[PDB]
Amino acid sequence: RFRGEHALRRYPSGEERCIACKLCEAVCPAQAITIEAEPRADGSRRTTRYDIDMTKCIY
Amino acid sequence: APKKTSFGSLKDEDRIFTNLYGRHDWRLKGAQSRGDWYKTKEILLKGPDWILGEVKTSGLRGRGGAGFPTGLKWSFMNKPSDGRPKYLVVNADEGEPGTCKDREIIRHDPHKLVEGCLVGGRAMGARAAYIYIRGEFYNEASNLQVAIREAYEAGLIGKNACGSGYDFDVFVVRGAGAYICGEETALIESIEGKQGKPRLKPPFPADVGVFGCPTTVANVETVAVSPTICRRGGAWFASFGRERNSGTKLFNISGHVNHPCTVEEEMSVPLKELIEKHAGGVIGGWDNLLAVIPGGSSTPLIPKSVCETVLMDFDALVQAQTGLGTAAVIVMDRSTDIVKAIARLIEFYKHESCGQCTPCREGVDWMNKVMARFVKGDARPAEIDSLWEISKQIEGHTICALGDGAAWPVQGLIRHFRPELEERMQQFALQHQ
Amino acid sequence: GAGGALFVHRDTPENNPDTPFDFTPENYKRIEAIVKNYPEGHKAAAVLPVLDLAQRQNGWLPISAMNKVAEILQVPPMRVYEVATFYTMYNRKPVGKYHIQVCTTTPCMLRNSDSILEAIQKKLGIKVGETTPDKLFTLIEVECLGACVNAPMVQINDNYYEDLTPKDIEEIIDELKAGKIPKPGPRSGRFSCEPAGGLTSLTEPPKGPGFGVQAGL
Amino acid sequence: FDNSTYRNLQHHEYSTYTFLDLNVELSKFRMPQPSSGRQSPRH
Amino acid sequence: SNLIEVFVDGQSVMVEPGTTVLQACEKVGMQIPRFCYHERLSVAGNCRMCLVEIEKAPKVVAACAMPVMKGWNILTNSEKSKKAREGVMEFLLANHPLDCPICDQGGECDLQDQSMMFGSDRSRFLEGKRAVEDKNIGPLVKTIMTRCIQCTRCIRFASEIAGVDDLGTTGRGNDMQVGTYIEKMFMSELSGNIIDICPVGALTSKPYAFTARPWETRKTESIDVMDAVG
Ligand SMILES: NC(=O)C1=CN([C@@H]2O[C@H](COP(=O)(O)OP(=O)(O)OC[C@H]3O[C@@H](n4cnc5c(N)ncnc54)[C@H](O)[C@@H]3O)[C@@H](O)[C@H]2O)C=CC1
Ligand SMILES: Cc1cc2nc3c(=O)[nH]c(=O)nc-3n(C[C@H](O)[C@H](O)[C@H](O)COP(=O)(O)O)c2cc1C
Ligand code: SF4
Ligand code: SF4
Ligand code: SF4
Ligand code: SF4
Ligand code: FES
Ligand code: FES
Ligand SMILES: [Mg+2]
Repeated sequence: RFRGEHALRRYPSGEERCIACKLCEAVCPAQAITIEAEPRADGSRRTTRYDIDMTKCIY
Repeated sequence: APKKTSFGSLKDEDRIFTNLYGRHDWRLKGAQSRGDWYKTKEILLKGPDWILGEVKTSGLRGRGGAGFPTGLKWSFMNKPSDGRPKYLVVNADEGEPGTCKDREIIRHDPHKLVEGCLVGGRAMGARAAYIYIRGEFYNEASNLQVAIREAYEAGLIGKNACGSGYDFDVFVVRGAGAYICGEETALIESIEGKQGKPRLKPPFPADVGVFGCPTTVANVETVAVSPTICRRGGAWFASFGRERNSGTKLFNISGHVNHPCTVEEEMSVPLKELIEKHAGGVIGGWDNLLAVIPGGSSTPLIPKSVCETVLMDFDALVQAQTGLGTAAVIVMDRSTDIVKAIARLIEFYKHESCGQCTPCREGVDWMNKVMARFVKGDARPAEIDSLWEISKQIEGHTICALGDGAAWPVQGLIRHFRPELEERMQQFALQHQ
Repeated sequence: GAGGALFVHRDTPENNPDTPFDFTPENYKRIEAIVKNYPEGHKAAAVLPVLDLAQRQNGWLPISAMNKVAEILQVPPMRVYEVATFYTMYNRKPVGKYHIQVCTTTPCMLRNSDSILEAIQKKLGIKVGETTPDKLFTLIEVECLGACVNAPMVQINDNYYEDLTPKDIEEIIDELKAGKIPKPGPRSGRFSCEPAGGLTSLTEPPKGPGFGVQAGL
Repeated sequence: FDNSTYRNLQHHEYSTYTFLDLNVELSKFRMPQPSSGRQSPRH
Repeated sequence: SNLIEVFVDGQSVMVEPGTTVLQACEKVGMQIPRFCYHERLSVAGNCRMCLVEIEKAPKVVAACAMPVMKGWNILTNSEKSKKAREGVMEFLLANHPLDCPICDQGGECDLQDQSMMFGSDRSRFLEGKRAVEDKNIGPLVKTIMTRCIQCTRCIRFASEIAGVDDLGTTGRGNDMQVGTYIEKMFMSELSGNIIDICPVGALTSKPYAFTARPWETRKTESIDVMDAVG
């Protein structure tokens, strides 16, 4: 259960799991997440910016 | 002696539909030989108030299934003119599984229907009658058209119908395969060239009906008996059956009987006497009876213990928690998969839902899937209660009564045959580990 | 089970707006008579018969037929599409010459309708959603057709064939494909909705005119 | 008077246009239809 | 006057004849749940979310289409009304897709909000859901019809407000779909408003897709300068 350095994960196929719902951005108590998204070239809903300020993050 | 306590043996002289089996000429001359179109001019000249009163005192209730008192319903249209034409719409959709009486009336006694249209339209002040017949009844529709052509040639209908100075037209309209178009508002929408989707009430058709004009929707059987009630007296009609359950009724006995048939009988006949006398009894004897759906698929079923003394009228069948409906008796003996039959009915309702409103459109398909899983035993007993609640969420919450009529058989099956469901569930459970 | 058919239209060489369809002049006279039945100012009320008339002339309902009906009755084509897709008697896909409908609802299910269905399937060699390669028979299941008293039964092109047995339906099928046309009705020596044997009611001759008329009228 | 025979045998020779032909024949007997005042609700 | 007296939860209200139960309820600040009713569209009565209990009446009535009678007492928060709302929301969510994270209607959904305020919190639906193919009606309106709840708001808007009769319903029962039945573009100078009237993500804005969430946005009230309508 240990909480340490953040990471973005993938599906087994190698496609990114993130779909830019921005739930993590809305729940972040420190406002440490910044997200920008747009339709990808194939139409997939994917982020273009995903930033985490680790000096704002309370882990 | 007055105040009869036994009902169910009426002789041929008191039967309204004297050509139910098509043994006599259904044409105009044959119908006149049977007493049709007799003193119609006098009945029209009596006036709409006299006809409405004669219908009222007859105690007649709607033969479409809901059993609404016909006199009040037809007097709802006794308002003065407001610039809009007034119309009579005769329901001939005949969509209930188990029901075949309207087809026999139309194909064998069409002049009774035409004269009923004329008399009812005069009573309501209607300008014309639209007969909405099922699209599958092509031969019946053409027979009705031939009868209407003969009535027009005769001068019975149309301008100066009979010789009373009243102009009345009778049109025939054919649907295209939709049971929901039996609903009065859905039927009205179907006539107007839209989808057969019911309207909300209010307004009632007596205020806003077909083409936005005052309209009354009546069953073919209800309309057909009107001239006989006017002629023979109406008080003669009330002499049959119990109080508030008066007259004669056409019954369709189908399913597990020796001789499935359409018959005419006194209203308050016991169910057992009806099945024994006319249908030849249950297949394999009365002890082989398992269940009966008394009034078509929309009515909850009853087991053999209830069928022993039940009377075949509205109030008695309400006391048995099933209702009279269309008086279509579907009989199932002990060799049938009753869960499968109820699932087939639910699948019928799933395929006949118009999909307009959320409770029907969703819950009926949900119950269909649940009953399909129940048939194989692929569920757990708790879901039974769940299914019950699902039906309770559909009943009373839809636009039209199709949701009610889809929930009712499920409720009847759960009420009377829960141990069968649990036995199937446990058999599937230990069969599949 | 499920619907199976689709409720969207995709263009196709055999079904597209340029597909040739038009009403025959006698069919135009029939359309005029149909339209005359309804009040002036309410012409959409004639979409149900006229569209059906098209299906009688053509055998099915292409998109061009729907467009023609909409143009004739001066209604939006979407309303005609809604009517065509709502009602199951309309064929938005070509069907065989003899369209066989088998009722499988509970009253007919009780009187061995599955035997009739499987007899038809094994006689024709096609399933419940297929047409014969010679395009003479299309078989489907339907809901209650209104003749439960005469179960089991099928409908073939505006005709009822009731009180069926597998031999009876096989005979009907093999007579139909020989170029003839079988007589409709029950195939059990009953020819009505009467009880199978005995005629328990209506045995007496019908009463004459004015038999029970009340006094004062 | 007889009951051994079936009298509804005319529907054995009905074609696909019988209903509409009957409607055309009946067209001459009908009263003039009422008018709503417009050609269509979209007018 | 011509006003008649009705009661909302026992409070007297004076309303003009022809006022519906919904308008009488909103005359005291009570907003009845709704999905298919729009005050600028014709009444539909199909969603059934607005069902409310009238005192001494066994049947609940559709508040969006039911004119108030004299002396009626509307019970907007009785057990019958709450149970009706829960059942209707259960039916609505039975076949709805689990699309909220990828749906642009995420924080702006009437379905979501009315599920949180009037529906239950669990699901007892143990079957498979239905799936509907998408329809292309142009570059402005993105269509994902699995999220459609068949309120027919778009159809009424097109037919009445826009004067375009291209939208409708095909099929019946559970497999009833809203569309054009043909590959047809829905071009109208007011075609984008169907995005706003649609309570769910079935109709969304294509240029706006995936770029923002409603809670991030700051709202500035301004005036349009693209014409002289202002
Ligand atoms: N014969 C058939 O093929 C079928 C028959 N049914 C039967 O239909 C029955 C339910 O039909 P519904 O029309 O929904 O019943 P309902 O109770 O709502 O009304 C039936 C008739 O009474 C009139 N009516 C009722 N209340 C009225 C009022 N307050 N003011 C004026 N008029 C009023 C209605 O206009 C209608 O014509 C079912 O019980 C079923 O047995 C159902 C399916 C098929
Ligand atoms: C789903 C549904 C289907 C119906 N189908 C029919 C039908 O086929 N024939 C019919 O007469 N009534 C049908 N009804 C009820 C009609 O409203 C009824 O015929 C009409 O009220 C006339 O009743 P009356 O005979 O009391 O005048 C149906 C009702 C519902 C809810
Ligand atoms: S935006 Fe955040 S919560 Fe949403 S999928 Fe991506 S990482 Fe998960
Ligand atoms: S209950 Fe079913 S058939 Fe009746 S209006 Fe609602 S969806 Fe249509
Ligand atoms: S429309 Fe609303 S409820 Fe449906 S998936 Fe989108 S956010 Fe969720
Ligand atoms: S697309 Fe939206 S507005 Fe149109 S019917 Fe579906 S849910 Fe209603
Ligand atoms: S159940 Fe087969 S005709 Fe009705
Ligand atoms: S808001 Fe009343 S039924 Fe939809
Ligand atoms: Mg939207």
